[PDB]
Amino acid sequence: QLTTESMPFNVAEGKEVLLLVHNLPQQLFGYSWYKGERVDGNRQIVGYAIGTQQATPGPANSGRETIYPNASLLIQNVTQNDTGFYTLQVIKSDLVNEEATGQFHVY
Amino acid sequence: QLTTESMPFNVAEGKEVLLLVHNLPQQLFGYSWYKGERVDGNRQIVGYAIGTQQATPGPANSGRETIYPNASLLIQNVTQNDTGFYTLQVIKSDLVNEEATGQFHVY
Ligand SMILES: *[C@@H]1O[C@H](CO)[C@@H](O)[C@H](O)[C@H]1NC(C)=O
Ligand SMILES: *[C@@H]1O[C@H](CO)[C@@H](O)[C@H](O)[C@H]1NC(C)=O
Ligand SMILES: *[C@@H]1O[C@H](CO)[C@@H](O)[C@H](O)[C@H]1NC(C)=O
Repeated sequence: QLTTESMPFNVAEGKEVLLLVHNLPQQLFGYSWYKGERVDGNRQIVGYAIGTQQATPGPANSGRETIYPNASLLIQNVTQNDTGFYTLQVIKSDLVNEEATGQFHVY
Repeated sequence: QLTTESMPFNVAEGKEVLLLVHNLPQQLFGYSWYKGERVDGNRQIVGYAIGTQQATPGPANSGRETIYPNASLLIQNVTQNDTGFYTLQVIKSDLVNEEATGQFHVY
């Protein structure tokens, strides 16, 4: 049910892309975004804690990424290296968590 | 830094194994264990929420697994099909999370 949608899916080099998030579970503690197809701390872009309303960069943050309170992710000034897969994890209040994988293509 | 240790590493069929967790981070929301080498909600054994002090089974829970408040995981009555990889994820309060993959061998 949890899914992502890239706006736009095909992104011109140097422009921006917004990863929209649909069907968020109801009771959430926070969000974590990753580069790639896997939840992997070594590739985490950002973590967002809902109660403190706080965004914290992970190792893959480049200074171009913004996360919003509804879990959408904005990436500015995209490069060819940003192309491909991104994985969102949402942390539910029972710690039985959910993932969704999105994608965009820079040309 | 976060590591697991199988106690014992070689486990006789039908006996039990305790996955000890070392180097846990200080500020945490909870823990999640998975069967396999990936964080994947479809293979989640258990989620443990520190604030409500509650364990919640995931799809891979079989009734044989117990998680402790220090994140250690006890699996009773192992079979040869249980051998291999298990993954712990620790959810930090800033949502910059950490993983460790452990392993044991059933003989
Ligand atoms: C994106 O690139 C433009 C043009 O170089 C620059 O003005 C802007 O600050 C950049 N944005 C970020 C977040 O670095
Ligand atoms: C999430 O919030 C952003 C920023 O306000 C907004 O642009 C976007 O439409 C929202 N997402 C959804 C699915 O409504
Ligand atoms: C975690 O708690 C369990 C149960 O009290 C204990 O057996 C185990 O030794 C603990 N793990 C560590 C690393 O202290």
